[PDB]
Amino acid sequence: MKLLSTYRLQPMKFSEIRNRLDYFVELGVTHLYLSPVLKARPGSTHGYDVVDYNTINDELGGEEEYIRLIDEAKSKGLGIIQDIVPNHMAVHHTNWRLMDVLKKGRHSRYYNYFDFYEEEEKIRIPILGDRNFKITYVNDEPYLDYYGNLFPINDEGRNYLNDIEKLLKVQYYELVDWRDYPSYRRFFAVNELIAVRQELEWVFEDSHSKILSFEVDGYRIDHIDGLFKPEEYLRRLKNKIGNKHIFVEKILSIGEKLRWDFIDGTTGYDFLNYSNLLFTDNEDKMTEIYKNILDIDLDELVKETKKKIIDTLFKHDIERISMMLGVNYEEIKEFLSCLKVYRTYITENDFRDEEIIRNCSQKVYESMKKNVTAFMKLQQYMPAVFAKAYEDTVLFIYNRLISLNEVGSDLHYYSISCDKFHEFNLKRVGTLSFNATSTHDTKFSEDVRMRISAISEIPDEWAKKVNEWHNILNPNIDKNDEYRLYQTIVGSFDGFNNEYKERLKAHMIKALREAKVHTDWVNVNTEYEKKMTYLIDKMFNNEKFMESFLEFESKIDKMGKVKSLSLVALKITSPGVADFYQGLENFRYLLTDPDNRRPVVFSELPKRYEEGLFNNGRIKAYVTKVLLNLRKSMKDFFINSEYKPLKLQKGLCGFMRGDKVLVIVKTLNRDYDIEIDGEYTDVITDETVRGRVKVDKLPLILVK
Repeated sequence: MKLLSTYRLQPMKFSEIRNRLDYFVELGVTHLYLSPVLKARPGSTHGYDVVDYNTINDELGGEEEYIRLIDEAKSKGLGIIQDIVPNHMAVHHTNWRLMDVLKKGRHSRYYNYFDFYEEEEKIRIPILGDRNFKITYVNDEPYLDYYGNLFPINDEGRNYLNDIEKLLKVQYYELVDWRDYPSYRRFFAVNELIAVRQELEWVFEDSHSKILSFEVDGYRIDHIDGLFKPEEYLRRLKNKIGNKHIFVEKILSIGEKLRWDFIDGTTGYDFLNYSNLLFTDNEDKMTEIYKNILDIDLDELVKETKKKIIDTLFKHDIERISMMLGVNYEEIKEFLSCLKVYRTYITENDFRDEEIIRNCSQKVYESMKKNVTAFMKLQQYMPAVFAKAYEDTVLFIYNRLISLNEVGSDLHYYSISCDKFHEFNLKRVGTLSFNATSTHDTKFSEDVRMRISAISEIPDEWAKKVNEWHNILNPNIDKNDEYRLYQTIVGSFDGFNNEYKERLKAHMIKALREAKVHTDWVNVNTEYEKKMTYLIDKMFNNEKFMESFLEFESKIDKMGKVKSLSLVALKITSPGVADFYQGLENFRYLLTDPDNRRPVVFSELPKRYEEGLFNNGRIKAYVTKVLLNLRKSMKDFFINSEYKPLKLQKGLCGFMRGDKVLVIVKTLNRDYDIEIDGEYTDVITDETVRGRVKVDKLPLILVK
């Protein structure tokens, strides 16, 4: 099927997806973007923790149900884009490849399959809080059982089942303190995920045999940046799959181009952030307000956070490579904190990135030329530094306007002009790269971000409400966390009820622990966390605050809905492939994983335009449906047609696609009238329009 739009599903039984196919057809999507489908750890909710590359997940219905879904989708005119996970597997006893290594050590065929630290005599596995061991059997074979975590026993160890300490001494692995370093490359700092050596061709072949055997339309590659040689992997993949699509999950910096021109693109955090930057207002006022809550230098914060992340999460991993490079740990740590991209892509015959490296350190550049392989190892940790320090710490501290605090965001950027957005789109004509606005990993859903950005349109009223609320509630949390909380409730508000109350508490504690200012995941400050949760309880029972909030929130909700509809219009009518996170056909207000993992629910889609659609909230589904179906009916027009910017006043953004489609959207909640040449049909309202057209609550998608 020809690719125009994707609908991302979190894990769902294949039979349940199959029975919803008519819905997806009606909505107008061309492709289902499925979560990983290979056998994972028991009851995995996400599928990123693979235990066997050879088997389709039985919990989801298994291989025959998968094939059935693929075939019935095809017959209904829908294709499949399949998420795959090459970088790592799960450390679990159902991972038979890994168990083979733990049982046989270096003599296992699979020792090279995983990225073990070869200088280590034994494979160190950080897990112990005590020495309380037992023996538990799996299919008649004895396992070392540490609180249900099972490890195999070699032939020598099996003579010592009644003497566990002696059994452990002769093992090829060593169980160590849970705070210690593992002797393998992980996914980021996740001890339970061990990295796979995709650079070895037999490992590529072995891990891709099953998943590539099915009649899907394309693939989405989890964490491409973890790979030793990502380009080579992508070339190997392209060679095996024929003409099927390849998309990568990869975070680009502003002005950074995807390194690999021979794949289809990324999952679209570039579009997410460029479009996000169109909806903010009043930088000066919002900056001034925040100066009085917390005045800090962003660059200093980022640099220091990166150094801290390296010391606390990756010290052994980086020390090892520093030793290989002949550069001291403190200098490599400093170099890593200097990088302004997720990673570089040096290979043994590609040194394009050497000036990026040199710019940060002359000595590091010199060490790279002398030890290319060692530096290529360093590259695999570069994204972990960036993600853990920036996405998972900095984004929870710098609270000027948290709609900007998103995966793929550079906090130096507060806004961009409509013209800068056009420059981005102009270069994208013909691309199949995704236009994303919400994902399973975004800090917020699109509709939350649109609400929070709407705050910046009325900053005087906002400042007034913030002060008023402070005086009503008398919070004993610090000013930055208070400002974070106010923005979060405004963005994510779903009624003063218990369900939402507990979601908000859960999220705020996560936000506090990520920021690591007053509390963290290792050492929980239960007292300070109680202050935050007590404040939220107080908010949901204090009558004055709720009345004040609901008056402000009624405004923000309306403003957010207008901005959201504009964003949807931009996503569908721009070059690129329109991506939808499950449920975002409707206004859906999601916070950070796990909040954004709540089950999708399906409703009947609206059948025609009615003025009441905006107020009852069904407008988003209608707009999504009509525009996706327009995209679909025009074949490849939205992919390949000319992109022609319009010159419009501030707060409006517009363009033509070819000579057929005129698009004008409001990024700000203000009154606008536009003059149009000749007659057009408004595809949302189904009205024939001419002359002066009002831009009210809806985007204008006008067809000639």
